[PDB]
Amino acid sequence: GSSGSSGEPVLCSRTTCRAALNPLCQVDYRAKLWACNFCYQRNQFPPSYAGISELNQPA
Ligand SMILES: [Zn+2]
Repeated sequence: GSSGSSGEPVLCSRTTCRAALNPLCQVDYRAKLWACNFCYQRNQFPPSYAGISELNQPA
């Protein structure tokens, strides 16, 4: 990705949580949502959810 999309990490909304995107949390790709496994908070997906390499290849 030389001179390309840098991409930024997606940290949970909650400050105390700020848990990175892990395969443990319930990612509702259908409802464009993802529930946390710790704070258990529903966060909406970002407008630029492209760069994110993790997302690109959903496990
Ligand atoms: Zn959380």
